[PDB]
Amino acid sequence: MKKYVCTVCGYEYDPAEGDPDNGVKPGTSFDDLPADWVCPVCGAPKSEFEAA
Ligand SMILES: [Zn+2]
Repeated sequence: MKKYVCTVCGYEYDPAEGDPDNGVKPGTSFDDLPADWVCPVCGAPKSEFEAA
């Protein structure tokens, strides 16, 4: 149950509701997220996502 925020745009990701805008299920945590995931804002790796 950890949230993160992009360090490029400044958008926060809510794994609680998932990202259906991309096709991600509402039951997928950040650790569950895919390895080919990218910010829904720009499209950067988790390497750009830190802990809120
Ligand atoms: Zn971003």
